[PDB]
Amino acid sequence: MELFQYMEKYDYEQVLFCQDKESGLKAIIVIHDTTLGPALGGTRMWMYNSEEEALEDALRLARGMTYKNAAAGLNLGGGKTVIIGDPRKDKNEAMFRAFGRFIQGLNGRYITAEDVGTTVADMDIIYQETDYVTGISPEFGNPSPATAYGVYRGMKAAAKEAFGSDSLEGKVVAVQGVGNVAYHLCRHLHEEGAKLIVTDINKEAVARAVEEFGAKAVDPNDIYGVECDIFAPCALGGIINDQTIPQLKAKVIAGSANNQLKEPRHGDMIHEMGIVYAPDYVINAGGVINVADELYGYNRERAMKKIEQIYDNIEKVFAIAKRDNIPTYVAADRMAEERIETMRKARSQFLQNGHHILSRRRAR
Amino acid sequence: MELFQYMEKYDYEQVLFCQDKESGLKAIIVIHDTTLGPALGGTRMWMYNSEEEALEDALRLARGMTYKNAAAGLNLGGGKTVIIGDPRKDKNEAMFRAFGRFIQGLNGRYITAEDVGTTVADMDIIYQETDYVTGISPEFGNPSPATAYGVYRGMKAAAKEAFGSDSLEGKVVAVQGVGNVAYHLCRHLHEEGAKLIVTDINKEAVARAVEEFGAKAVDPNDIYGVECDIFAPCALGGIINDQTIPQLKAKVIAGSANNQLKEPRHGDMIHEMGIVYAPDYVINAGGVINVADELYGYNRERAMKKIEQIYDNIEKVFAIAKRDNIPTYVAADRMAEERIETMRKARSQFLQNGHHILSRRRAR
Amino acid sequence: MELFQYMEKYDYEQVLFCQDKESGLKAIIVIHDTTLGPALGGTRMWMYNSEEEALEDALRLARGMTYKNAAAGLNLGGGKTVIIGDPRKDKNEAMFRAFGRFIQGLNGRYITAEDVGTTVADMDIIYQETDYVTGISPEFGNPSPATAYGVYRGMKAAAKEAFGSDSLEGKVVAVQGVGNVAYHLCRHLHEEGAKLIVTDINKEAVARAVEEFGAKAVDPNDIYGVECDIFAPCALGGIINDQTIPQLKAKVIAGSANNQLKEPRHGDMIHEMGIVYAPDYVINAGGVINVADELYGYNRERAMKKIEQIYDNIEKVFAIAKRDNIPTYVAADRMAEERIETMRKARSQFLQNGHHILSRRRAR
Amino acid sequence: MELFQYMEKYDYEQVLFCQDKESGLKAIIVIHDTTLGPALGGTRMWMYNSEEEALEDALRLARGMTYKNAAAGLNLGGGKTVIIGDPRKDKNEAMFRAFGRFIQGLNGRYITAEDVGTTVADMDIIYQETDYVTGISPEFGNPSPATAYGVYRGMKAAAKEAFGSDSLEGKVVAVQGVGNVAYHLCRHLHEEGAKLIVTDINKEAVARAVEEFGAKAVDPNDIYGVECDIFAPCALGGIINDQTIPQLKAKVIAGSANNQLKEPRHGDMIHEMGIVYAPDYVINAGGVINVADELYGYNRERAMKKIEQIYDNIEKVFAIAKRDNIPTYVAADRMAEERIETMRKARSQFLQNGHHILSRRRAR
Amino acid sequence: MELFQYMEKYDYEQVLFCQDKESGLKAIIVIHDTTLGPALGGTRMWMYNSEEEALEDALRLARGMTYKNAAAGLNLGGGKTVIIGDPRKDKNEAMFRAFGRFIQGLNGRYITAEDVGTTVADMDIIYQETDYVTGISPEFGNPSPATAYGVYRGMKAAAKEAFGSDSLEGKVVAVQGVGNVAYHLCRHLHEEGAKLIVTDINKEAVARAVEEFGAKAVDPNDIYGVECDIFAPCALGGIINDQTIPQLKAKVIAGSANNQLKEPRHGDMIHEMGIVYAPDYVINAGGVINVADELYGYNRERAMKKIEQIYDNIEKVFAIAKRDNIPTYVAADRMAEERIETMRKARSQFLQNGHHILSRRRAR
Ligand SMILES: NC(=O)c1ccc[n+]([C@@H]2O[C@H](COP(=O)([O-])OP(=O)(O)OC[C@H]3O[C@@H](n4cnc5c(N)ncnc54)[C@H](O)[C@@H]3O)[C@@H](O)[C@H]2O)c1
Ligand SMILES: NC(=O)c1ccc[n+]([C@@H]2O[C@H](COP(=O)([O-])OP(=O)(O)OC[C@H]3O[C@@H](n4cnc5c(N)ncnc54)[C@H](O)[C@@H]3O)[C@@H](O)[C@H]2O)c1
Ligand SMILES: NC(=O)c1ccc[n+]([C@@H]2O[C@H](COP(=O)([O-])OP(=O)(O)OC[C@H]3O[C@@H](n4cnc5c(N)ncnc54)[C@H](O)[C@@H]3O)[C@@H](O)[C@H]2O)c1
Ligand SMILES: NC(=O)c1ccc[n+]([C@@H]2O[C@H](COP(=O)([O-])OP(=O)(O)OC[C@H]3O[C@@H](n4cnc5c(N)ncnc54)[C@H](O)[C@@H]3O)[C@@H](O)[C@H]2O)c1
Ligand SMILES: NC(=O)c1ccc[n+]([C@@H]2O[C@H](COP(=O)([O-])OP(=O)(O)OC[C@H]3O[C@@H](n4cnc5c(N)ncnc54)[C@H](O)[C@@H]3O)[C@@H](O)[C@H]2O)c1
Repeated sequence: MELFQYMEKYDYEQVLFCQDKESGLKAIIVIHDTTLGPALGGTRMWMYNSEEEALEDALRLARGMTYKNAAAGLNLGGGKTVIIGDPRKDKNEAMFRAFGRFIQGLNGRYITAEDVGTTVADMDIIYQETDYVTGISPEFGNPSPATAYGVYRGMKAAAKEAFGSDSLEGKVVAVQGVGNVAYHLCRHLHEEGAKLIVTDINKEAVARAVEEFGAKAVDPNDIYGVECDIFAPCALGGIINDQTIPQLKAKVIAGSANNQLKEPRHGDMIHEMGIVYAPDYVINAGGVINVADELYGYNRERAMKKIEQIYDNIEKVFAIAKRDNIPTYVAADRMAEERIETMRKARSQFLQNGHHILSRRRAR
Repeated sequence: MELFQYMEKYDYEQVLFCQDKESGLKAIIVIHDTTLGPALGGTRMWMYNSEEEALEDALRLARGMTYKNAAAGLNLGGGKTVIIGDPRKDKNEAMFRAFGRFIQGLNGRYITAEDVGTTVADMDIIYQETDYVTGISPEFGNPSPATAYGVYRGMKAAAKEAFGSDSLEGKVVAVQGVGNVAYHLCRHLHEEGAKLIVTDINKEAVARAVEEFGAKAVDPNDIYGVECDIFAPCALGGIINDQTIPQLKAKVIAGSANNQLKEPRHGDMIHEMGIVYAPDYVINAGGVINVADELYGYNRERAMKKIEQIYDNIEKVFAIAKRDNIPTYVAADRMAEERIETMRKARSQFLQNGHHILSRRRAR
Repeated sequence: MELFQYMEKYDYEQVLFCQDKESGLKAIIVIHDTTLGPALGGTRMWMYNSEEEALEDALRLARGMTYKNAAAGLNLGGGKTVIIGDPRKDKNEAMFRAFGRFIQGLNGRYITAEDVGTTVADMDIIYQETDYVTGISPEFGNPSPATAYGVYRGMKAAAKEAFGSDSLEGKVVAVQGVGNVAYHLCRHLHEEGAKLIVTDINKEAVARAVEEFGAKAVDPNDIYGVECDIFAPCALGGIINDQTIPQLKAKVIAGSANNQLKEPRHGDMIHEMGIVYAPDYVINAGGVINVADELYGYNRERAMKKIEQIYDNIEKVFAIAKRDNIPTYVAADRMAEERIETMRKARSQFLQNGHHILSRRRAR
Repeated sequence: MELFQYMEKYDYEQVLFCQDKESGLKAIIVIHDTTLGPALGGTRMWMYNSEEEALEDALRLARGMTYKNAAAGLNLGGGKTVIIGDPRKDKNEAMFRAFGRFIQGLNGRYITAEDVGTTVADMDIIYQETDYVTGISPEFGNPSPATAYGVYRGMKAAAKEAFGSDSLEGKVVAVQGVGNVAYHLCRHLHEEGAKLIVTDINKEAVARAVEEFGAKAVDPNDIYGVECDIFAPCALGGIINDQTIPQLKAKVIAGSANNQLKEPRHGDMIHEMGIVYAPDYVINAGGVINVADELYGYNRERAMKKIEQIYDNIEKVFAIAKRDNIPTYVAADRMAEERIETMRKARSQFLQNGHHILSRRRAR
Repeated sequence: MELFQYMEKYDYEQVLFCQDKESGLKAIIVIHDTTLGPALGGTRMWMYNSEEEALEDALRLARGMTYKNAAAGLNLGGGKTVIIGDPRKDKNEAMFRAFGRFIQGLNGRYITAEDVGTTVADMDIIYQETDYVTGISPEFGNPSPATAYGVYRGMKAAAKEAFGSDSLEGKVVAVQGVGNVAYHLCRHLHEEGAKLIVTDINKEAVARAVEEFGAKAVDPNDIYGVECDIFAPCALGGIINDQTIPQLKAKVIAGSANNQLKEPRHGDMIHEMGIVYAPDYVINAGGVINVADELYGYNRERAMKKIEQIYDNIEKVFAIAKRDNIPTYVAADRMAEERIETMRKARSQFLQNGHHILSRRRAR
C-alpha cells in the first residue's frame, strides 16, 4: 500500500495493529492527530474482505473524527478502531479483555466509545481493564435527544443564514426517516410551531408521526421533490448525488445523516446554485459532545449548554465561507484546521502542571 | 509613571503584564496583598485609551478588593485583572485559553472570578486550563439574593446603631433602582413589614414593584429629598456629592452601590452632620462571600450563614468609629488593617502541614 | 512607554514587577519565551537612573537569552531579572528571601542564576526559599574552563570554515585580555601547539602569559593591527566599531566577549569584506551549558560532552549563512528561530506524563 | 502541685500549655490515654480563679472522657481542653485561629468538639485551621435525640435487670427537667406506652409536657419521694447525696445527668440497699457516639445503629457487677479498663498499613 | 508559679509535660518561638530537686536558644527539653522509645539534639522512632573543631573592632582551659602566628600545649591579671563577676564559654570601661550551626562556609551597639529580635508550596 506514503500525505501520527491468538482479536487502531487532546474515537466491529479494506476504512474515519472533534469545540483528537470480525458470532469476553489491555497500554492517549458494531455491553468488559472508555457509566445509562437538539440549533443557524429570522413559526420542514433522532427533532420543530412533512420506509412510524404532530405522510421516493424550505435528511449517506440534485426545491439542507455529499463536485454544484448547505459533521456533532462530557463526570445541564453552541459553530462556518469565497464543506475543514493551528500556537507557554481532559482536579 | 513609587507607597506585591500575540491578549493582573490567603479578584474586560488608564484602574481595584475581602471575614487577599480589549468584538477562545494558562502559572496565588465585562461563558474556557476560577460550577449555576440578604443584615445593624431597635416594622425605606439586587431587598423589607418608596429610570420595573409590595412611585430626581429613615442607593457611584448632601432628610445610608462617596470630604461632612453612614464595601460584600464559598464545594446553607455576619461586621465598624473618633469610612479601612496585622501575628507558629483556602482535606 | 507595543512587536510572554517594602526589593523579571522549556536567566543587580532604563535593559537581555539558549541546544527558554539597587550597600537577607519566594511563586516557570551584580552567596539565600536556582550546589562549587573549552571548539569550527583544516599547529592567534577565560583558552591553544600573541591592560598577567606559554607581549592599542589569523576578543563589547574595522588583518573573529558588534551595519561590512565572523552568543555559550547541566544533578563528563557540540553549532550557522545568502549574525537568529518552531511542531503529540527539564525521574 | 506525681498516679500521657499573646489565648490541653485511638474531647471555655483550678478540672475531665469513650465502644481516647477566659466578652477570631493551629500541630493526636462554653460558631474558625474538629459539618448541622434514644435503651436494659421484662407498658417513670434531652425521652416513653411523672423549675415546659403526653405535674422539691419505678434525673449533678437517699421509693436510677453520685460512699449505700443504679457515663454516652460517627462521614442510620448498643453496654456492666461482687459504678471503670487492656494485647501483630479512626480509605 | 504569667511576659508558645509510667519518663519540652523555622533544642537529662527547678531551667534555656538560633543566621526556632532523672542509673531503652514517640507526635515542630546529660547513644534509640533528631548520622559521626573555628572568626572580628587590623601576627592571647575546644583554637592561633598564654586546672594538658605550640604555663588563679590583648575564657560561666572585673588588663573578651556575665550590671560596667565584649552566644554558635547543617544531608564544606559568617555576625552586633548607644549584650538580643520581626514581615506573601528546613526537595 506504501502505507507511510498515505500517512505522510495527511500527517497521521500512528496506525497500530493489535492481535491476540487465544481470543481471536485482530484490531486496527488509528490515531490521526492528538494536538488538542486525547484521540476520542469509536470502536467499530465489522467484517472486511481483507486487511486493506479495514485499513483504508480506519484511516478515513480517523481523519473524519479529527475534523469533527475540532469543529465541535472539544479538547479531543481524532482516532478510530476497527475490529475485524463478525459481531453476530465472533464475540466473547476474552477479546475485549485483551483489547482493553491494549487500550490501557497506550496510557490515555486514545479514548474509545461505542460505534457501529459494538454495544454498551462490550464497553463493560473494556471498562474492567481501562478507564479510557466512554458511554458506559451508571450516571449516563442515549445520544439521540442530544443529536436532535443539536440538529435543531444548527437548523436555527441555517435559517438565520438563508432568511435572517430564526423563529421558525411559519416554515415547512421535510424530514426523511423517523428513527429515534429525527423523532425528537420533530418534537422540537412542532413545539416551536413549524409544519412537518415526514416520510420513512415503514408506515407504523409514519402513523406515529401523524398521530403525534399532524405531519404529512408522503411517499419515500418523492420526498426530494416536495416544495419546502428546510430539507433534513436523517437516513443514510450519498443522498445528494447527481441523480437527485435537480429534484430539490429547498434551499436549506440541515440533517443528522453522515456523509451526505457523494462527491465534492456535488457540493460545488450546490454552492453554485445557492442551496444553503450547512455541513454534515458540524450539525450532527451533538452525540459526540454528549459522550465527551462524561469525561468530567456526567452532568446533563453542562452537556446541553455545550450542545447549544452548534448555532455559533454553523455561524462561523458561514462567516468563513463568505470571507474566503469557497463552498461550505471546504469552510468546515478550514475552520477546524484554523482551530488546530491556533491552539497549537496559543498554548505554548510552559507549565509543569497543566490540565488536559483526563486530569485529576478538585471536586468542587 | 515611576511605577515602583506607586507600588511602594501602598505595598503592592506584584503587577504582572501578560501578552499573547496569536490570540490578541493584553492583560494586567495586579496582586496587592496575599497575607490572609490567595488573592481573589474579578477579571474585567474593557477598552482603555492607553496602558496607563488600565494600570491605574487595576491598582485602585486591587487595593479595594483587599480591604473588601479583609473586612468581610474571608481568608482571601486582594487582586484584580484588567483585559485590554473590546468585549463586543474582541473575544474568542484563544485569548482565554492563553489567559487561563497564565493564571495556572501563578500556582494558585491568584483566583479569578467574573466581573464587569466577562460572563459565565468565558469562565468555562478558563476552567479548561485551571482550577483557580470561581463562579462556574454546575452546583453553583447568582449572587443577587446573597447581596440583597447582606444589605438587609447591614441595614438591621445600622438601624440598631441609629435607633436601638432592629425590628423594622414601622420604618420608611427609600430605594433607587430595582435592578435584581434591590428587588430581593424589597422582598425582605416588606416581608418584615416595612414601608417602601421605590424609584427607577424605568417604569415597568416600578409597576412591578407597586404591584408586588405596594410601594410608592416617586420620580427619580427627587428621591433624594424624600422624608424617610433609611436611604438605600443601589444604582451607581458618586451619588453622595456636594450637589446632593443638603437634599437628604435621612439619617441611615445603607445600599449596595459601589463607590458611594465621591470624595472623602463628603464623608467628613456626613460624619459632622450625623447621618449614620455604614460604609459601602462592608454592606454589599455578600456576593463576594457567595462566590468565595464555592472554594469549599458549594453549599447554600453554609454560605448564607456566613452572609449573616454582616450585622457583626457593621457593628464592629461602628464600635471602632466610636472608639477612635474618626468617620466610618476610615473605620472600615482600620478594621481591615487590624484584621490583616492580627492574622499576620497570630498565625506565626510553625506547621509543616498547614491549611489554606485551597487545601486538600477530608470529605466529611 | 506603551509597554504592550514593545511586548507585541517581539512576542514577550511576561514582564513582572516584584516589590517588597520592609526589605527594599524592587525587581523586574522578564520572561520572553518558554516554548522549549523553562526560562533560565541571570539575576543582575545594578543601579539604574529610572525604571525605564531597567525595563529596557531587562527586555533586551530576555531576548538575547532566548536566542542563546535556543542556539546552544538547551531545553530552556529565555528570561532575565533586574534588581534595582546598589550591590555595594543595598543587600541583606530579607530582600533575597522575599525574592526567592517570588520565584517559587511562578512554579518552576523561571529558573535563576548568578550574573553581573550577584555572587554565589546570594544564591544560597534564594536556595533557602526555592529549588529553581542554579550554580549553587556543593557538587558544583566555575564556568570559565567550560567557556574557554567552548571557545576552543568554536575556533576549531571557524578555522575549518575559513581554511578547511582544523589542526591548528601552525596558526597565529591574537588574544586580548587574559582574565580567567582567555587564560584556559591560551592553555588549550598552546597544548595544541599554536602561536599566541596576548595583551592586557595589566602587565603582571602578561608576564604570567609569557612565562607560561611563551606568548608575545604587544601593546593593547595596537592588538587590532597585528598580522595574525584568528583574532579572539575577550575583554568588552563594542570592539568591532567603525573606528577599528580597517585596522584588522585577521579573517577569523572568534572570542568569548559579549555584544561584539556595535551596530549590525558593522556585521554587514564584515560579511562584505570576507572576515569569517562566527557569532558572539554561539561561541561563548559554554558557561550557560555548564550551569544548565546542574539541573540533572551535576556531572562533569556529561557537561563537557555537551560543550563539545559548539563545533556543530558553528558549522550549522555557516551552513545556513551559505544557504540563505545572509550574514552570519543573522544566521544565528534564524538557526535559533528554526529550532524553536521545529520543536513547537515536532513535540505536539499528546502525552499525559511528559518529561521537561524539571521532571522527577529514575536515579539510574 | 508536683504535677508529675498527679500524672504518674493515673498514667496521664500529656498536659500541654498553649499560649498566644496577640490574641489572648491561654489553653490547657490534657491527653490522658490514646491507646484505643485518638483522644476525643470537648473544648470548654470558662473563667477559673487561678491556673490550678483549671488544671485540676482538665485532669478530672480527661480521665472521665477516657472511661466514657472506652465503655461506649468507640475507638477513641480521652482528653479535654480548658480555655481560660470569659465566653461573654473574651472571644474573637484570633484566639481560635491560634488554637486551631495548636491542634493541627499535634498531628491528629487530639480531636476537639464543642462543650460547655463554646458553640458551633467557634468550631468553624477552628475548622479553618484543622481537620481534627467534630460537630461542625453541613451534613451534621444536634446530639439530644441521640442522647435521649440512648437513655431509652439503657433504661430498657436496667428494667430487664431489675424485673426481667423490658416491655415498659405498665411502668411509672419520674423525670426531672424537660430540657431538650428528657423531652425526646418522654416522647419515647409514651410512644411505648408508659406513665410519666414530670417536673421542672419552669411551668411552661411542664404545660408542654402535660399537653403532649398527659404527664403529671408534681412540684420539684418532692420529685424524690414519688412512689415510682424508674427515676430518671436529667438536670444536674450531686442529686444523689446523703440528704436525699432515704427519700427515694424507686429501684432503677437511669438518667442523662452528668456526675450523679456526690461521693462514692453514696454508691456503696445504693448497692447495699438494692436500687439498680446503672452508671452515669454509660447511659448518657449517646451524644459522644453521635459526634464521633461524623469522623466516617456522617450517616444517621449507622450512628443510630451504634447508639442502639447501650443496652448491651449496660448488660455487660451488670454482668461484671454480679461476677465481681462490687458496685456498679466500680463495674463501669473495670469494664472500660478491661476493654483498654484487651485491645492493647489483641491488636499487637505488625501491619505496616493499619487503619485507625482518621485513616484514608475507599469511598464504597 | 502562675505559669501562664511567666509565659505571657516573654511570649512562650508551649510548655509540654510528657510522662510514661512503665518506663519512668518525666520530660518537660519547652518551645519558645517557632517563627523562623522548627524549634531546635538540646535534650538535657539531669536531676532536679522538684518540678519547679526543672521548669525554670527549661524556660530560660528555651529563650536562650531562640536568640542563639536567630542571631546565628539559622532558619530554626528555640526550644529545650529537660528529662528529670539521673543519667548514671536511670536510663534504658524504654524511656527513649517513649520519648521519641512524643517527639514524633509533635510532627516536626521540634527537633532534638544531644546536650548535657545525653550522648550519641541515646539519640539512636530516639532515631528508631523519629526523624526529628540531629547529631546522629553515619555521615556525621564532633562539634569542637567547628566551635573553635567560629571562635577564631569572632576573635578576628573583635580584633578589627578594637584595633582595625585582623591579621593577628603580633598579638597576645590568654586562654583558660584547653579542653577540646580551646585546643583547636590554639592550633588556629599559632598557625596564624600569635603568641599564646594557656592555663588549665590540669598540667598534662598544659604540657601538651607547651610541647605543641610553645605556650606559657601560667597558674590558673592569676590568668585574669595577665597583661595581654584578647582574653578567651573557655571553662565555665560566671567568670566575669564583681570579684574579677578590676583584675583584667585585656580589652577583647571573646571565648566559647556559656553564660559569661554573672549579672547584666557587669556588662554595663564593661561597656563603661571600654573592654570590647563580643557577646557569648554569638561567638560560640558554631556547634549549633554544625549540627543544624545535618538537616540538609551533612556536607563539611557547606557547614564550614556557614560557620565563616560569625565575622559578619559580630560586625553587625558592633554596628547596632554603636548605632543604638547600648551595650553589646543588649545589642545581641536586639539583632536577634530585628531578624525575627523582619522575617515575619518579609515572608508574608502566600505560597501553597513553600520550603521550610524539613522540606523534601531535589537531590541535585
Ligand atoms: N444517534 C446519533 O447521535 C447520531 C449521530 C450521528 C449520526 N447519526 C445518524 O443519524 C441516522 C439515523 O439515526 P440512527 O441510526 O441513530 O437511528 P435509525 O437507524 O433507527 O434511523 C434510521 C431510520 O430511517 C429510515 N430509513 C432507512 N432507510 C431509509 C430511506 N431510504 N429513506 C427514508 N428512511 C429510511 C428507517 O426508519 C430507519 O430506522 C443515521 O444515518 C446515523 O448515522 C446519528
Ligand atoms: N449583584 C451583586 O452582587 C452586587 C455586588 C456589588 C455591587 N453591586 C451593585 O449593585 C448595583 C446594581 O446592581 P446590578 O448591577 O447587579 O443590577 P442592575 O444594573 O440591573 O441594577 C441597576 C438598575 O438601577 C437603575 N438605574 C440606572 N440608573 C439609575 C439612576 N440614576 N437612578 C435610579 N436607578 C437607576 C436601573 O434600573 C438599573 O437596571 C450596581 O451599582 C452594582 O455595582 C451588586
Ligand atoms: N566566564 C564566562 O563563562 C563568560 C561567559 C560569557 C561571557 N564572558 C565574557 O568574557 C569576558 C571576560 O571574562 P570574565 O568577565 O569572566 O573575566 P575578567 O573580567 O577578569 O577578564 C577581563 C580581563 O580583560 C582585561 N581588560 C579589561 N579591559 C581591557 C581592554 N581594553 N583591553 C584588553 N583587556 C582588557 C582585564 O585584564 C580583565 O580582567 C567578559 O566580557 C565576559 O563577559 C565570560
Ligand atoms: N444533650 C446531650 O447530649 C447530653 C449529653 C450528656 C449529658 N447531658 C446532660 O443532660 C442535662 C440536661 O441536658 P441539656 O443541658 O442538654 O439541656 P437543658 O440544660 O436545657 O436541660 C436542663 C433543664 O432542667 C431543668 N432544671 C434546672 N434545674 C433543675 C432542677 N433543680 N430541677 C429540675 N429541673 C431543673 C431546666 O428546665 C433545664 O433547662 C444536663 O445535665 C447535661 O449535662 C446532655
Ligand atoms: N564543644 C562545643 O561545641 C561548645 C559549644 C558551646 C559551648 N561550649 C563550651 O565550651 C566549654 C568547654 O568546652 P567542652 O565542654 O566541650 O570541653 P571540656 O569540658 O573538656 O573543656 C573544659 C576544660 O577547662 C578546664 N577547666 C575546668 N575548670 C577550669 C577552671 N577554673 N579554670 C580553667 N580551666 C578549667 C578543664 O580542663 C576542662 O576539661 C564549656 O563551657 C562548654 O560549655 C562548647
